[PDB]
Amino acid sequence: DMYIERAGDITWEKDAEVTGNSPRLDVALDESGDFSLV
Amino acid sequence: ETTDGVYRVMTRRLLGSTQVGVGVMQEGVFHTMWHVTKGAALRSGEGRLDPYWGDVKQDLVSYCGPWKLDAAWDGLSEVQLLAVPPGERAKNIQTLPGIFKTKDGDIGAVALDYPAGTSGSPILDKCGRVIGLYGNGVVIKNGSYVSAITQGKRE
Repeated sequence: DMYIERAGDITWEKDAEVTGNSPRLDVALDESGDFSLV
Repeated sequence: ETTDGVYRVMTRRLLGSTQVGVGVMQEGVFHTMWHVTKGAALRSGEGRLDPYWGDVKQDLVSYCGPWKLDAAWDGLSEVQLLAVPPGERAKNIQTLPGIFKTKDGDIGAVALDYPAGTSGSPILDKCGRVIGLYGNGVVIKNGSYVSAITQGKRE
């Protein structure tokens, strides 16, 4: 069986580290909910 | 406890305590991704949370009520992924999301790589609104992970 435990508040932080690119990808979504690249 | 905030989803069926995913509690409804829980019921200390709505293709599921998260990416501003990795603390990660281009429209996508136990962590806009969940995406040519910004429908 699964259970949940709190991890923190839902809040935006101004001292947040900024990372990650912004790629634009053509994908296809199947009936099971899995994404695939085209 | 049904307090608003972000929660880890843990299981004991395997070795030790293992984090299968992450979820969001808002307005008494717990929002996570389908592949995290596979629609199973959840325990919150002494209480129990039963699924209310779910969709496998959307990779979303809600507990104890309807999907409440209705904010969306304005498209332009950068967002923050409140990643709750397994065995690690929640930390906000600011990023400018990309675009998943499908036949049924465009959806934002953040190019951030985290353990699979981070599935379901919320993605926020500048106002603190949950604009989507993290954990459903693809692996690109160099092999890093890019997750869609998966948001449900209120009402």
